[PDB]
Amino acid sequence: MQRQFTSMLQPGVNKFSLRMFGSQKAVEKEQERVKTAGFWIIHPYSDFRFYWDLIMLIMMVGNLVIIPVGITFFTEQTTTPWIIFNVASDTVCLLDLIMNFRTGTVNEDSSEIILDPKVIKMNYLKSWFVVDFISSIPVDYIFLIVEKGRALRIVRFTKILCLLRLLRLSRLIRYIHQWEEIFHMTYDLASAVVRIFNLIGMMLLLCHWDGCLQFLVPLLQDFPPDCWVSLNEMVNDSWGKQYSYALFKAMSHMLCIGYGAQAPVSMSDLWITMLSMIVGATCYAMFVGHATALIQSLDSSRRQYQEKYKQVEQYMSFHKLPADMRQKIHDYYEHRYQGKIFDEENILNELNDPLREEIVNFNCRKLVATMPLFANADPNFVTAMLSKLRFEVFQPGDYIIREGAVGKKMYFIQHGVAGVITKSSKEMKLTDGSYFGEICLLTKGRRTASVRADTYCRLYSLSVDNFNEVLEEYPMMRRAFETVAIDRLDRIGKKNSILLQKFQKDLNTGVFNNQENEILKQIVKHDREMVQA
Amino acid sequence: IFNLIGMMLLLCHWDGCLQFLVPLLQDFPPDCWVSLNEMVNDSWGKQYSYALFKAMSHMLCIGYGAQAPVSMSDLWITMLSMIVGATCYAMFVGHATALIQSLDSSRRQYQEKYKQVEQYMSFHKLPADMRQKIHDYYEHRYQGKIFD
Amino acid sequence: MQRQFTSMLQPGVNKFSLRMFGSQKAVEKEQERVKTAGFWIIHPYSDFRFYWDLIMLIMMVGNLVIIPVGITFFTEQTTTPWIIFNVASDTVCLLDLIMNFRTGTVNEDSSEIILDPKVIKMNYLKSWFVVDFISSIPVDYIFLIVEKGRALRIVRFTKILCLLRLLRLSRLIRYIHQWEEIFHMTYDLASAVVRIFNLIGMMLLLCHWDGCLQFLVPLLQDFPPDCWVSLNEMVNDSWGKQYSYALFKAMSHMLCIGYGAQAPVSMSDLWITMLSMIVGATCYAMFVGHATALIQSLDSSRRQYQEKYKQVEQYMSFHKLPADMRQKIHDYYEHRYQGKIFDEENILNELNDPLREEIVNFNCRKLVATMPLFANADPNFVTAMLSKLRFEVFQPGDYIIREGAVGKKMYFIQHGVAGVITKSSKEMKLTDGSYFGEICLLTKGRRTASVRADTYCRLYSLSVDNFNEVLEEYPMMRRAFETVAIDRLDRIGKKNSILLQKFQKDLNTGVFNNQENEILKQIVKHDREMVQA
Ligand SMILES: Nc1ncnc2c1ncn2[C@@H]1O[C@@H]2COP(=O)(O)O[C@H]2[C@H]1O
Ligand SMILES: Nc1ncnc2c1ncn2[C@@H]1O[C@@H]2COP(=O)(O)O[C@H]2[C@H]1O
Repeated sequence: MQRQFTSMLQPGVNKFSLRMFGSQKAVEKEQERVKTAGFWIIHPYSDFRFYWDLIMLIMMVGNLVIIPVGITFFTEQTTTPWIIFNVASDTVCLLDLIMNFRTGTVNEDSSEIILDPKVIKMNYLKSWFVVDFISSIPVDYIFLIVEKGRALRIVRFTKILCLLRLLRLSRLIRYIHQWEEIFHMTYDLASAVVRIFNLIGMMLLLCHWDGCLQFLVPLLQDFPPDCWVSLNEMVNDSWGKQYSYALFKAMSHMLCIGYGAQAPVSMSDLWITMLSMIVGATCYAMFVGHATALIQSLDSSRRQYQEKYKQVEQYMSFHKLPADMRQKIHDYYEHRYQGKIFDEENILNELNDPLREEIVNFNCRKLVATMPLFANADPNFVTAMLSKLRFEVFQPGDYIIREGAVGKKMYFIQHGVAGVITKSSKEMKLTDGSYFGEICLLTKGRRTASVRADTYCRLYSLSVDNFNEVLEEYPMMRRAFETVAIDRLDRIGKKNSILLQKFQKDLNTGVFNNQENEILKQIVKHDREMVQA
Repeated sequence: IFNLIGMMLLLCHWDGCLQFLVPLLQDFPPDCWVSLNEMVNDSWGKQYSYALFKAMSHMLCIGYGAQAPVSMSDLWITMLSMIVGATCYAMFVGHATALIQSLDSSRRQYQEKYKQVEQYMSFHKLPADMRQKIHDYYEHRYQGKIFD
Repeated sequence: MQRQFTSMLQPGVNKFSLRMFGSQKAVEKEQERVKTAGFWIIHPYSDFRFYWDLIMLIMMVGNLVIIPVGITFFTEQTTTPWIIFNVASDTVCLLDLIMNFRTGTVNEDSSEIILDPKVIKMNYLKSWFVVDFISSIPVDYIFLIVEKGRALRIVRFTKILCLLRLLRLSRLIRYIHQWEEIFHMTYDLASAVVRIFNLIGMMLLLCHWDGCLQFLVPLLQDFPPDCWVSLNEMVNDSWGKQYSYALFKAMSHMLCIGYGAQAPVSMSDLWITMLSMIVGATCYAMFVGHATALIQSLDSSRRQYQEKYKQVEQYMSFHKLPADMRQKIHDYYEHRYQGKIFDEENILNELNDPLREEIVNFNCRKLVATMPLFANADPNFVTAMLSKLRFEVFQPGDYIIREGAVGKKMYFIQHGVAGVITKSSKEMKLTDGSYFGEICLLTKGRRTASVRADTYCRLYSLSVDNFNEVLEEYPMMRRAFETVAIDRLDRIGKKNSILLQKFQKDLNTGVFNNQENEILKQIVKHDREMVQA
């Protein structure tokens, strides 16, 4: 029995323990720390704590609802089921009070308190012991026994002292908050939804309590003729009708609907009504605030994008761009972001190297599969090349490369078809997967031919600095780039002596040409087949 | 919000005093609410309680006292009280909304960050397992806290 | 018939398909994928889906409004038009239920489900089939036929079962949400407006339903004497008056106005009233939240600028600047941003190279047209020079260049007139288009003369690093800059030997002076004419 009880009395390896502690090792360290101190000391995150708190929440929810009804609307409620229920709740509350002295505390400094006699007992005694004690002992039964050891005074005192059990709302709120924060940090719960559900539960409880009180106050006054119960002539009505009307009055005060049958007449009725109105107005204002917060949190993703585009529109209005230019900017913004807010330069920075590598490899899977030069070399080179590419979107008809300008980047086409146009040759179509801009980076010269975006082109651009940095690590890939750059230059206008000298020097050198020649031939054939489309 | 609560209590008290001062200065005309409710000779406690009840009912948008105003002075005093109470309650709702928004800013900012991350993942159309891995890493690295 | 039906049953090339898929090619790929699977399988984005959903929305809007009125306020509503309307709605709902088994699904993982027998049917059956089925079959007519195969019970059961058709609200909400998100991602709709219109429609529908229910409940109870209908003596009134009063009571409960004629008396009336109050209070809180969100989203552009300027004021207060300095800061902020929030360094970064080039060329069109050195050279150089300029604003009387200091940037005047002041010569006015600061960057020395801002000067500054980077690519422009720098230095104080040696070396060299001399002469003449103002 001791082993099974202890195994559940200490924290167990699960989702929440894995997110709390570093790993399994820290979980076992915490288990050993819990097992070391005291005979039985309950960890706040243990399964026994969870089940005991679930039982306590169920009991308090069932008690805070039934006690006021059984006290107010029921006369001479000292029947066997009532004493049985009261005694059961009393003993469960006493057991909870006892177990609270061996449960530890979660300090706000991210620490767990385990030491029993010096900090556990000495902190619960000076924080919540009096509230958890005067709401746990049967004060009404103690007073009845004392007096028994003219009955209107006794009945009134018993009914008044039975309201001390309503202080269990403190324990209910504490347990609800603790386990809701635990579930919040375990699951992906929304803060606004949890808070609005807490407020809805509190509003229902307060409305029920106000409904009970608006009849308890006339009941304690022996139903004066000025009270609403006597005016409506429902003194002898059934408990269901009385409770329904009292709850109706309380909820009408809460939701700002008005009064019951008429305006209050007696002073006690006036003050009870005004207190109920204050409580209900405060609760409804809090509910409106929570609803506003929830509605604002629901559409944050779209609202942020709308704010970004409104800032863009403000910039365009400041610079006084024409209508067609503004339409082009809108089209590009709506084709590039597609109505979504994010920033890759920071999202990818928040991730680690393996996750970023996996995401980039998944993004360019078709580019790797289609590229003749990719998928046929060292995959470390492949991931190094892919980790430096930048996503770009070019609208149809946009000159993405202009001849005569200096070369600073090349592009790998992922989506769409581009067109290479030269002043001395017909345009050649480049489909998906193909790439351009190699010769400008290789020869460090000007662009040879222009490139047009025939359709909406989604391209991956590689800067010259990153290209040289990744290519100085891998020269076989540089020779593979040259073996097709020379071919393309000879196809357009030759004048490729800068790369031709290096290629001839490599051919004359004793390099591993047995596989290099085959790789170059395959790459050239695939590139010319792709460009022949 | 505490300043506004104090101001609301003070204004409700002043309105309660005024709704009886105005009939008092008019020597309790028969059309006034005091004469209609027959509380002219009542004790000061009952009169103050009923006047404060009327003022607070106007403030919190609950309705009127015994009945709708009849005299013109009663009508205009009631309408001024309704205007003041409605303005005060709108300000109170605004302050409550601001307080509730400021209470959960730390969690809301993290939720916004993770929703932006999810939007990025949806834009790039990552598979389910990759999205689960990203979620696990984000929840094991930041532990639900926003900072940089 | 098959060709025309299929051409509209698959997605068509339009605005929304262009924003969904990459381009026309992906649209045709999706069309082929849809045409491949199944005999007839409806794509969610097809025109047939849109028109069928429009018909369904019209029918459900016309049905959820008329069914409660025809059930509650009309006695013995089994006339030919009613059966015709019910049968038409029934068959349209059954056709919609049948077509929902061949419509696919838009997965949250940005995917389209097309496979008919394994995932389309097996997902709609376990998600919404029971709700879409018990709200589609005529349960009331089936029960009537079964019973026909003491009439108060039959009438009550028929009226109760006729409320199962109100579950079409689920289909209405689903279709509205789907097509509103489609229009949101198609057009530039505002999220707050769409959400508040959805909530307004829901509030109207719920108010209408509550108005119908507050009379249906007394009707089912055969108008007890405690009901509000009997108390108001409107049992025999016309249907218009009864509906008007019931809707008035429901809307008064919804908008927190109060009750009808008086407070409820019967228990059923009390509970119906309390449920209506709860629903109306929740709806009004949601409406207040939506209104707050809409109002906050309406003035975001101005609010962000106000927040920025309040942060600036907080910084000034922290540093305890004098009143005149704070006024100067305010004047500069209000003359530079003009009350608009944006950040060019990020807005231009979110754009591509062609769009940025077009925007910059439009911004400096007058500068290009007016500059003698611009508009007469390679336009690649022109755009390279323009892409590196930075916008600056100088208030009148501000010393923008101080003599003796090191040179780090030059300025191109776009708006306003500046004044070159020297300790040994009178001030010379520089109008729009003219530029200064060349000699400090060219000779790498100190400034020769000071420059003052006579009016509000809007200038474009070019850093020394960017200037040298763009000028090492184009030397003819460097010689053109020198040919006027030497002239200006000789005009002020000569001592231009650093550039004079290079100019003499170029003149002695065999450079293409035939056009260079003419260009230099024209540039010098235009510059001196501009400076002679
Ligand atoms: N005949 C061709 N087939 C395919 N691509 C080409 C051809 N000619 C040139 N290109 C590419 O088009 C690019 C245009 O600019 P670059 O001169 O920088 O580099 C060029 C090559 O990458
Ligand atoms: N006579 C002049 N006419 C027009 N501009 C001048 C004249 N003298 C000097 N400048 C410009 O004024 C600038 C002041 O600072 P810098 O010496 O850097 O470079 C100077 C020239 O660009």
